Amino acid sequence: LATPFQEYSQKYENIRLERDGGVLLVTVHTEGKSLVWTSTAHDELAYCFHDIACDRENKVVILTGTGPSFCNEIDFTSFNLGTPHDWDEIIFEGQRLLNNLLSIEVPVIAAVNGPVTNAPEIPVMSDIVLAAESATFQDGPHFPSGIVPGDGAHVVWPHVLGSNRGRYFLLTGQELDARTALDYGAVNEVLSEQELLPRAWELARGIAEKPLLARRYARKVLTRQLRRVMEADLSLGLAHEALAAIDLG
Amino acid sequence: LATPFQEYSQKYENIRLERDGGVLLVTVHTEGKSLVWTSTAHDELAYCFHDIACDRENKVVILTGTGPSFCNEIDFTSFNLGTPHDWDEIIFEGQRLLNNLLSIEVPVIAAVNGPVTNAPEIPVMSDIVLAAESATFQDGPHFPSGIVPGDGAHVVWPHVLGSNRGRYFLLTGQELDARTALDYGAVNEVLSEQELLPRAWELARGIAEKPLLARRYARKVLTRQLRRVMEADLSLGLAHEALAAIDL
Amino acid sequence: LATPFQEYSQKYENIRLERDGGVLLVTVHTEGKSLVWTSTAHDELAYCFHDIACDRENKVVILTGTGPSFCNEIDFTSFNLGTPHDWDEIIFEGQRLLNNLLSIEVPVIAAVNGPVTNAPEIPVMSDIVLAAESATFQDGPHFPSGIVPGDGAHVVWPHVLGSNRGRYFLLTGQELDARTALDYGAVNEVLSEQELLPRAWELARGIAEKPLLARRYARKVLTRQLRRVMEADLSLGLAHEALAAIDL
Ligand SMILES: C[C@@H]1C(=O)C[C@@H](CC(O)O)C1(C)C
Ligand SMILES: C[C@@H]1C(=O)C[C@@H](CC(O)O)C1(C)C
Ligand SMILES: C[C@@H]1C(=O)C[C@@H](CC(O)O)C1(C)C
Ligand SMILES: [Ca+2]
Repeated sequence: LATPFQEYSQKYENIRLERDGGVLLVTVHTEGKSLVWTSTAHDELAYCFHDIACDRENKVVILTGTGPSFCNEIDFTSFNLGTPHDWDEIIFEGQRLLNNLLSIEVPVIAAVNGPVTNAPEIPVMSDIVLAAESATFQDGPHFPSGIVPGDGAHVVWPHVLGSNRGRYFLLTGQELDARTALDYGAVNEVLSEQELLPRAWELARGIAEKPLLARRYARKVLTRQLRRVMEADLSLGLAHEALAAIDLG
Repeated sequence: LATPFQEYSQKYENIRLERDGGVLLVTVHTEGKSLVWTSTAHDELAYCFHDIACDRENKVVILTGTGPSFCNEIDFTSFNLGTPHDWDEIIFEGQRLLNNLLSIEVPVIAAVNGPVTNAPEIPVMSDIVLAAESATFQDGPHFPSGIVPGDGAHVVWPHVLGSNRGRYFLLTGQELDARTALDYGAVNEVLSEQELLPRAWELARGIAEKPLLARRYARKVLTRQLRRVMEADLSLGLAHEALAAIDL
Repeated sequence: LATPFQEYSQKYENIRLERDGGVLLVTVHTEGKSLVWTSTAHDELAYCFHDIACDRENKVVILTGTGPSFCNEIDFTSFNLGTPHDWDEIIFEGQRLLNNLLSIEVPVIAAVNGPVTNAPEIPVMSDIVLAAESATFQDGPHFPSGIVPGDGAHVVWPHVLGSNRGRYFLLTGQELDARTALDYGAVNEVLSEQELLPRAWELARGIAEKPLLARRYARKVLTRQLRRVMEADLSLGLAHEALAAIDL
């Protein structure tokens, strides 16, 4: 009854999906160029993470982008931000986006190929975070645009960076370069652009060779605290964010 | 019903309060010199943080000191530490001090103008922590004086520095200089003394210009974990600290 | 009713116990050489930590190893890993090992004298962590052997290193050298091999001179968050580890 890979691999216009030897490579893109963040990309990721989670033939996941950026452009006009009922669609799919990600029960490796200023919390939620020398991280579309960082940004960044670095990062428009993200512990390795994906594949293949349950349960036992805090705080954030945003108009 | 700024701005002998365009500058001091930590200062800050939290015209808060230190002197004689009933007055206000601070629903920026050895947890609870080059941080009046660090120090330092740095900091008398505090992630920027307040103002102004509810809710959504652990552990620490102190 | 020191000090074949002025030195070893990790050493540590926790004459604890390594050799054949009932014995004692450790209500100092690749979470759960220049840390016997790091490794390493460093450390076979552990905040001081134990004793003696209840309650107020997450997550990890291991 689960959707096998042959049925969802071609379902998402902003998500290329390729699998070899059980290693699933997820590449986010807009027509083969670097991803432009939209309502569609947001909702596709939520549905796609569900499909990935429920497909037991995925042994390990690599999340990456294409071209010079991971995602450093947004189309705010693709979203409807004016009313509560419009925001409820965002809240419902925004919960699904992060919760479906956390429901994936294999290790997730991020390969951040350049700047990410929209949804940077997604790659940094990964178990292993690899960054190109050119990678940067910024919470672009929230407080710099007068929007509350209430969509999980508020959970992930204090969780990964620490309390003070996390709050400062979210309130001051801070952009972390690759080596700063490494120093702060958000990134595990900084690699040249050409080395990045080969390294992601190397690590993924080694993990995929580990015993079935050891691999799946390693992921499961390691996501406990993030799941606890996300359940405690995510919906609270989203509802406050929606209220503040509706006040704008 | 809330006390307006015109009434509370002049209420507290150790806290100067000045507000311009909704940016509230809170300057702790003893007679215009660097703050000397006392029972009065402790209790005033608790009452003052309540007034600040309840006054919606505060858009953003800057907490700072004056002179060469933020707070690096204490008068232990100003406190009554000998009996349970005396300790309950400290426990009650000590709870209010940190809970009232967390009840403020606008962003709080700390500008640490020099050494802080008493109540350093207060500035480091801020959303943005700026330090002068001369700033230092030490949990002065707890374990070095044979007193349990049970007043919220035990919550804040492991939370912000991490488990092993936090516990070591509290048990060994460690003093963090500004660049070590920066490296440990307790401080966000280290500035020259003359740039410190200008930078705090620049950040505050920028925040104050954000939309009303975005600015308020940013603070709310970001203090969840600290509020959870403070509720779980603060009163426990204070009661144990009182017991050990009375045993002296 | 509690076992005094004169009755448990000689009980354990892999744990030497010496006490001077209330400072208890716990030295893990295999016939006077560096500890080889076994089922015996694991269960002994669980019982030993209980004895130490219940003995009020322990004022401070130093945990250390001997020789070139703290513990960098394991005997997998000493363990029975094939069936659920065998795994229940490991789960039950594995819970006791870490829970008994956390139940100790005096400050715990680790003095990591060299490489630790088995049970490295034990020393890093200490309040003060001192490492020789030659110390290294690695989660040896879990994921590199195709075994889930579900025995507390999953709690401790994300807790002390942070979410991303902790997960990466457990999933990639990473070995931290002493200065990397220091930078990551898992270690507080790095010392020469000759300086290590003298520094542990220096710190322990200083702590031991603090007032009785202040010393005891300092430990108690500082272990809250670790105790909370261990209770939330330890048994979940052990049961999943057991299931995966039996599937082999
Ligand atoms: C860019 C953002 C999301 O993708 C959906 C909205 C809510 C969110 O995730 O913060 C947004 C602000 C438009
Ligand atoms: C300096 C300290 C406080 O201000 C009140 C007392 C309890 C506390 O906060 O730790 C004290 C020990 C006198
Ligand atoms: C080395 C390990 C422990 O000491 C007991 C077993 C379970 C564990 O993970 O603690 C083990 C895998 C043999
Ligand atoms: Ca660091």
